[PDB]
Amino acid sequence: AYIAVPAVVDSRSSEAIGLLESFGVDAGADANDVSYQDHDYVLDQLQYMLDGYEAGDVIDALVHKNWLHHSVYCLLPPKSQLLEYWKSNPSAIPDNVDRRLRKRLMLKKDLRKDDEYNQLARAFKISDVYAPLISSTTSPMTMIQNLNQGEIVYTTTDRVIGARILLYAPRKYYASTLSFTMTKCIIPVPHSRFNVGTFPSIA
Amino acid sequence: ANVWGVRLADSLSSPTIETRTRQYTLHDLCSDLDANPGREPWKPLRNQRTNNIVAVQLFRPLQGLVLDTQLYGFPGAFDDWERFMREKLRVLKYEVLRIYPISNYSNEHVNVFVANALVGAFLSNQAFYDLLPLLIINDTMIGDLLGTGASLSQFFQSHGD
Amino acid sequence: TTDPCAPVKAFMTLANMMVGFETIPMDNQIYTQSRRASAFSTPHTWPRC
Amino acid sequence: YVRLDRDRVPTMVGVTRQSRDTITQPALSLSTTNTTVGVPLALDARAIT
Amino acid sequence: EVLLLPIDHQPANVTTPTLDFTNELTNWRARVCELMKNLVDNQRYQPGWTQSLVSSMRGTLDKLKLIKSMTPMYLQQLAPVELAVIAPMLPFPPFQVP
Amino acid sequence: EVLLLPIDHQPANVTTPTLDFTNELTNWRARVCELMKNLVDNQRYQPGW
Amino acid sequence: EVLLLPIDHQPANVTTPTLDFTNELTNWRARVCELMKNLVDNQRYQPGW
Amino acid sequence: VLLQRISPLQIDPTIISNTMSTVSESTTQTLSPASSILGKLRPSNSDFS
Repeated sequence: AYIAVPAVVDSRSSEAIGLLESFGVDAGADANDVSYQDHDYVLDQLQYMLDGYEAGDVIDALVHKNWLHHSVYCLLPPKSQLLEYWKSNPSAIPDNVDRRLRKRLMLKKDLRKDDEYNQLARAFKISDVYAPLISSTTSPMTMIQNLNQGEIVYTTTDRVIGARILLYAPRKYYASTLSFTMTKCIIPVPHSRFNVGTFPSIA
Repeated sequence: ANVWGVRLADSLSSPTIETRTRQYTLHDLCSDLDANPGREPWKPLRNQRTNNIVAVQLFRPLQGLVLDTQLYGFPGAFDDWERFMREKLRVLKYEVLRIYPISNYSNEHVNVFVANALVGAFLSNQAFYDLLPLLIINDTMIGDLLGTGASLSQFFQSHGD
Repeated sequence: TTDPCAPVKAFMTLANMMVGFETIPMDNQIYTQSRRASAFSTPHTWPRC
Repeated sequence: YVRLDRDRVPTMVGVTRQSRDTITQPALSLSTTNTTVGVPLALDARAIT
Repeated sequence: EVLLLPIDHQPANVTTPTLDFTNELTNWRARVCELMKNLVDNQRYQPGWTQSLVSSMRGTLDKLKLIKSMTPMYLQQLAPVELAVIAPMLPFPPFQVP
Repeated sequence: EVLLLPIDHQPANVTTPTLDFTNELTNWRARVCELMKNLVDNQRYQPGW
Repeated sequence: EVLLLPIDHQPANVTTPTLDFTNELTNWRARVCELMKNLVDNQRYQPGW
Repeated sequence: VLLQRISPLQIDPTIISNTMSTVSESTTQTLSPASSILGKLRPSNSDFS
């Protein structure tokens, strides 16, 4: 049972302060029945999204979010940087990658002027390996739908909303902003009967 | 009686008997494509003061000319136009006879819509090879044209039935 | 070259360059006069003209 | 090698190494127990000319 | 259930389109170019120009006539479909006169 | 005393030929592969290659 | 003992070769060059140059 | 799980990998149908629930 209230809610601060008591809710004795979500990162993500898009469509998309289902974004480096990161530590290449590309990537030799690796490099597309990609052009509604269905949503941009963003490669390859508030380290919760959040939903 | 200044005679008359109709066959189509001097799918129209041919009336086939005149690119004078049409129709006759031999399809019924569209497309230099398998009627003209779904679409569009 | 469809590709190369200047009748709406000459690779695709 | 005779243009080459359910004579099972063989190789017309 | 359009609509029959010049807009462009050619070749106008300029203008007009633009075909085969699929979910429904 | 199945069953025998088109499942695989040949045989449905 | 070729072969009769233009490929080159001249001299194309 | 632990059948994906054993031209950009189907099948994965 998810209940939305018109205030910012955090896991620890809203527990320490009597938020429900502030609104007028009677005391619940033991607090094991209620649990508070944290939406401050969601709010700053909302501001970041508003910087690019319009308010109305972002709000409409975020309405359809299920807060009782977990999912996260996986941020990938640009195409080239992904190629060098796979060239290093070659255990990272998934099975979906082409056999010729995989073997050439294991060349452990300077591949700038081989030109077969190079024509393969123009031929390569990230969407071939990873099916769900935001690609910085996806609509917020599609973002929310892909976040609702599934657990890992791959992306190549940081202007997303709805869930925590985890890096896929070491920070060296990423040249984007240092938004450490939403971006965690490259290497790696049950709900109570009542869950209190900020944003209402109709899922 | 008189109406708005148009005088009418004082007697009435009207036709009485209609002519029975005959179907259109492969021999008829081939004879039409062979524009013999005796019979042509066209008839000239002359000016009433200089007695000069200035226009021509088109029978069937040649009733499918729907594009711009520039695309067809016809000669100007009547005699040159007649010749031009004769040489161009000969090739189409041989092309259709390649697919349908006269010894097998002598008395089959042909689709008038498809015939007109084929002649028009060939004269306008368009893709006409797809219209050949629809030349011979299978059950009904309108049914066959309705069932194709995907055609050139500058001749036929299906809005359901 | 040993490709059996070489003569057709030679013909369609000029036909591609002359679209809108000179027109010829194709077979269908898929292999038109502006289709790349490299596509004409099988015997079934040889135009009637 | 054919020049422009489309009717004689080769379309496939196949090799067999097995037989089907109960057929023992190779001539009666060659047509449906073969593997097509062939590969295209690209050349540069800039160099050849 | 009817939308009117100021240009002729011809539904497409294939899903893989290629360049095509059998369009009313392409015909319009060709007619304009040939009219300008006739104006240049008029004998009351040509004597005031150098031969090289006349040749260059004729070549330019030919190139403009034969340019490879996909917009006239798009406007004939695809834009009406997009307008039709967009119309039913507009806050202000279409208001038209013939 | 019965147990329904969605496929046909035969007595157990380990000396059965692998390419036995009498088997329903093996026959199904062969038919599907044959159809795919007709789809790509004349390059009618694959422009842009 | 038979080897096929895609072009016509004519054995040479002298051991001291000299330039010759009676060949298939020489005729092929000449025909292509004459074709391009006809395009340049065409009444619909020449006025634009 | 019970069915898996009592049936003599064993699933070995290396059968598919061994039989393909084909390769395309280096310049050929369209990915050989062989490498394409292998990517879809993913023989390295061993989950067969």
